Amino acid sequence: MISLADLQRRIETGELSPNAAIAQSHAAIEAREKEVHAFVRHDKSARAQASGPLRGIAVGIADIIDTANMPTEMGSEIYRGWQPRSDAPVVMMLKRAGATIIGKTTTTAFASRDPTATLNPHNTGHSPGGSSSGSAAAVGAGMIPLALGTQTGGSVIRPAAYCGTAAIKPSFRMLPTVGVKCYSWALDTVGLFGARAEDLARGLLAMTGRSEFSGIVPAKAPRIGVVRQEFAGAVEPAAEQGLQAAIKAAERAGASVQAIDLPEAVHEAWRIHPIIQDFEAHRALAWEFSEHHDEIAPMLRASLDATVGLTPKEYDEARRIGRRGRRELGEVFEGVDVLLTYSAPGTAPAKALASTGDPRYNRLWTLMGNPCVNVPVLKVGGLPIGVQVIARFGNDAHALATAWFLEDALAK
Amino acid sequence: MISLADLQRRIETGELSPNAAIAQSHAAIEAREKEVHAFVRHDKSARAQASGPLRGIAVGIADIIDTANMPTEMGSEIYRGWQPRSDAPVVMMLKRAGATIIGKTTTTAFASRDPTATLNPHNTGHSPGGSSSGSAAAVGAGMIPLALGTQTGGSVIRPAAYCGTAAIKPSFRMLPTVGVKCYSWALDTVGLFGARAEDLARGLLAMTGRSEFSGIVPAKAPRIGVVRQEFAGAVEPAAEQGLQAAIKAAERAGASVQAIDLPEAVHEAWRIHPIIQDFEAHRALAWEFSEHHDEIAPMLRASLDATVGLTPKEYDEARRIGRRGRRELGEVFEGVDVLLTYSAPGTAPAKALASTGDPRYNRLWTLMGNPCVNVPVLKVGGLPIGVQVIARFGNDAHALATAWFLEDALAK
Repeated sequence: MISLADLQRRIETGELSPNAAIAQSHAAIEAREKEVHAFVRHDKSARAQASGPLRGIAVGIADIIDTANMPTEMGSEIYRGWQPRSDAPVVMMLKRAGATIIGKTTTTAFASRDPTATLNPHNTGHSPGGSSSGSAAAVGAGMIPLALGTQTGGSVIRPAAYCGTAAIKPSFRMLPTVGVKCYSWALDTVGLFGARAEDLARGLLAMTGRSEFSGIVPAKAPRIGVVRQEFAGAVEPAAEQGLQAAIKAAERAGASVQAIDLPEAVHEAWRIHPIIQDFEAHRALAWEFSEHHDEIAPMLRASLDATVGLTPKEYDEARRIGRRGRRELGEVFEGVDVLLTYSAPGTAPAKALASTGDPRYNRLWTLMGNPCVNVPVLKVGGLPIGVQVIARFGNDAHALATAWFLEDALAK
Repeated sequence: MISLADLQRRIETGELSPNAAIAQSHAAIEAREKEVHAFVRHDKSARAQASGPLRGIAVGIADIIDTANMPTEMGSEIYRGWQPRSDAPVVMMLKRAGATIIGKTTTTAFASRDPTATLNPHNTGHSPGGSSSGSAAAVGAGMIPLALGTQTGGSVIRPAAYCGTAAIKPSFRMLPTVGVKCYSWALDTVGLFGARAEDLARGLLAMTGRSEFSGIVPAKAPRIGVVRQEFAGAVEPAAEQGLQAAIKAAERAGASVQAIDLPEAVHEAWRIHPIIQDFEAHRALAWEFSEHHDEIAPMLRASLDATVGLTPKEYDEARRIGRRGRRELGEVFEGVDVLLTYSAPGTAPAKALASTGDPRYNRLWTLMGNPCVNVPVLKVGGLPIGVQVIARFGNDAHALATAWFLEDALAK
């Protein structure tokens, strides 16, 4: 994969020119796009900017995020050929930093369950995950150094784990969702894909300009709390194998690891994730549901058809439970620096299954808002397996530092 | 002015038909548009829908709110002829309930301070206020029974007070802001204009389907707390005349009224509103600021230029102060049912002043998120003056009930 931090350092000392770096990505995309299909639109004439921390850095954008110079089709036939007037704030954050928007990456229709045609870089017979399938696949295949994705029902952490890339879903709202096609305003969050934790750090620093992302270095003797999210049921063998491998590597690196239970209130928040999601989606996608019902991707269409009756009453109740979860979850971070858990149920599903994978081990954290980071651990049958680092809300930097720590630990 | 509730009743019983109701607004609009200039575009072909509680109800929409059959120009030349593909969720809430979208009403550029050409129905030589100038004036001119507006730096309460109409800014996030051009995601809220509180109630019931808005009736002996927002400086005499008139009417009507001082924290929250507004506006309008800078209306453009230096640190600090303010404000409501305060600095400013009026007495509440309702009180020199009823967050229904009680109280 291409390292953003690496390119940065070389472009900074003058070893690599921005134009050469951008030409690099175009070639890397050309070399695998025909077999992976991660791009809805590759702008072959996209060029490097002459200044800024991200000059020479190519970035792929999940297609529910507005771009002014390229179409934003939402991964749906309903928005075929649709062209937004402006670039979404998140795209402008990259551009203002000198980045090059190299193209739009595939996304599941409206960021839901319906599979795209993108294939897993490690085995074209498997799913790259969702909802931001293209961004994960593109980074995993070494096409681009960075990519923006989104999440609602799940997290960028799952497709990242499937494709073996690093990724982070920042604290809720840190990255604006303006210009990001709404599925659920309570959940919708923007995330980043990269080669390693360090690349995510540099990427967020340039985008937000927040000092918390400046000077990040691997953590030391982290206090890790292992949670297996029992409420979501047992994971597949491959996933557990990856968790055990990560714990062992971390311990051998000086980290204190302990198994922890998640408070009952937190278990409840996980349960009502669907209520919040679907109730809000009915309002957010009202025009689509009313005017273009049969044009909505099958799986998403069905989920909506089945939740038309959700009441404002049970919705308010769900949010109430959600908040109680956030409070008590915070309490869990009074005795630990970061949590360590599964990134997915296991290895990426075969495409034949027509599934982007179950988001059950990702949904809670997206609802709570905590920053999560995927750390590739091992591979089973050639398919990547990862684990995710989760820190207290607003502690994004610490999440990245511990993830960086885990990476070095796994490298031994 | 036209009463939504009135229209509902008459149409329900059969006294009036939906087609006739709509025809009347088309006529009303045609009768004074050349005098008021409230509509960006009037869809003369709009007809009544067949079923629904709002069948026969013509509704005007502030032009930063997406509509799929009419342009959405954001009150800016940058978006001239811009045509969204979808209707915003709030527009869908209306359509689904059977309403008729009769047109788009003028809005200050990006819902900021730049004056539109719209004039005050009570006095063409005066401003109708902002940011939703057209919605307020159109309702004030008796063109339509309902209109949607937005608020960021102020509140629909101010233009409503300027034009002598009722209005409510529901609890933050009750009405989705998807498809509503973002100015500040922490403040952006949708509101309603109508003849009286009852009209707003029925309007919200139909839009949200929330039972709290069903069967609302005037409150009895409400516990009112009077706040004069001294942190906002001196108010104009006409404004105090109205507040006093309201207080006297309320007392005569059986309400218990006491003067109270808001906590320092609340004064602080009011102070940092601009910080949250402007820091976010730079992210929310990045594309416009970077690519079409000189095209941004003068006043907004100036407010942005002077704030390019706002840092994420002071922004975070500003939001800290905001939260404290909300926490301590809620405590105030343990003594009274609602708060009563000024809706504006005084009577509507002359158009010659090139100002939509100072939002200083509105901004605090929009940031806190509490539901606010405007209650017309009297007129000085022919210009309307109102007061606003504010309730605990989530207590929209009681704010309306209390506003209704006040209306009857003033009616003597």
